[PDB]
Amino acid sequence: TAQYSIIPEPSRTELRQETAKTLQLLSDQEVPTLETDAYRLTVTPQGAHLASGGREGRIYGLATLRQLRDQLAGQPEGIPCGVITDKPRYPWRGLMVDPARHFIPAADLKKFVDMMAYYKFNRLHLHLTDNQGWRLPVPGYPKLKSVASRREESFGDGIPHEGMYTKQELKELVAYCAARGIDVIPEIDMPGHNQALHAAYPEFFCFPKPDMNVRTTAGNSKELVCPQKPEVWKFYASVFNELKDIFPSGIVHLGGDEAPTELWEKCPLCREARTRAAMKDEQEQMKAFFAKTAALLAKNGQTPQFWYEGNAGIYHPGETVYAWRQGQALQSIEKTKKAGLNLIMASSEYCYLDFPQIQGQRNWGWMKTTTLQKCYDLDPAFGKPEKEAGHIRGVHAPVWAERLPDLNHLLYRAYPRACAIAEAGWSPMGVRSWENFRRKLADHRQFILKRFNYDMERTQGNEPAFRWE
Ligand SMILES: CC(=O)N[C@@H]1[C@@H](O)[C@H](O)[C@@H](CO)O[C@H]1O
Ligand SMILES: [Zn+2]
Repeated sequence: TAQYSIIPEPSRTELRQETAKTLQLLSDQEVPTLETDAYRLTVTPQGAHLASGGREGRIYGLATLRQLRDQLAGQPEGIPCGVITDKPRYPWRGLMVDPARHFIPAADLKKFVDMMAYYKFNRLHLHLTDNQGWRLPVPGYPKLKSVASRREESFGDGIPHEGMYTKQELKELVAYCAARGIDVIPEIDMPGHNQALHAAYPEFFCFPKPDMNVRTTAGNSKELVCPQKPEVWKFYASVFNELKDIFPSGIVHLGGDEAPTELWEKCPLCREARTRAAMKDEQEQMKAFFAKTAALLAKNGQTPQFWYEGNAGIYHPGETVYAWRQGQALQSIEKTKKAGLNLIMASSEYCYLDFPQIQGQRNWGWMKTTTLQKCYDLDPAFGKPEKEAGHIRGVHAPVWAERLPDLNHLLYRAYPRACAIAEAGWSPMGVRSWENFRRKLADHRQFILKRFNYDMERTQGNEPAFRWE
């Protein structure tokens, strides 16, 4: 029967037995009887009444009101009256874009931000640096622009790809997201994922190779910055100061996935440094490296985030890690609870949106299929109650862009599974069901077509064409 098609599903909906043909905002109050992230929207035959506990809840309420107006535009007979009392299950609901692999122009970022805000996402994670490119401008290091932001091709396509954001563009993005209720989280991978950095500044590395080029294929790089060189730390101080000036969130994602340490083992500087500090192997050196980086961030008033590694030992209680490996989600939950860490659920089994969403679509020889229903199966706590898994801050979906060269491909792979991620991050389990979500997404096809002029229809053969083989 008559109901709302709001994604994510509100925490409480009470429908009433008459129809409203107008959603004109008649009242808009800030009330202390709601949490700062909660709202109450009342639909009456005369219009809508919005109450919110704060600016964040008001932004969420306006998103819900937009979805209601999009529904009303398609139902000339009107939508049901009622009362929506809403607040999120988790305070962290994030998407990650990967401009390092493929640069994303500022206007495409604005469109992406608008779409994710329509679904009450509040975290935007920028994977700014990797082997295939460096997108963060740092004063005093212009080769990052002239070398590390340009690559000759991508997987042998013979087409150069390049791009780097300006400080002004990044501050514009920050203000844009803030106006839409989204905090921006930069990621600067270290000490690895630095082939582009090595192409730009080989003297930062244990074995400088002047012929090093920015990587044009996937895979791992053995090139780690040398922790013994003072210019490395001067450079990272400069990077962190730029991040402090640009991104007010004060959160810096350092990557932190297990790096191959063969070159550290061979490095004469690092060899004598390990001997001098009585370090047994290169994992103690990695611990010392991350301790130094964390001290630097803390002196700047910044806080680190990591891709979780169970037996890394580089973490301090209170810090935040991401669960990402296939089938390690519950183990990561329990390990972080033991170690006093906070956890963000980004498990590749449910949250990696670079994987094909329909079986048979391009998998590039390794990607498994993550359907929309599979995605919606995601419970970030994995059956545990909030009183038992209170250290879980929320959900995070990465859209890795090795094979996503423009916004069209990016949005094709990101949606509509990002809607499922949003509902998993926002809606309590009591109001979640695959049937309701499927109905609502069927309506949201037209909602998105009307509001963003974007086509969310997904068939096996309607994915935009690629240039690779
Ligand atoms: C920390 C880490 O290893 N992240 C990788 C990322 O570099 C890669 O682009 C993606 C491909 O799906 O897989 C992730 O696991
Ligand atoms: Zn070294």
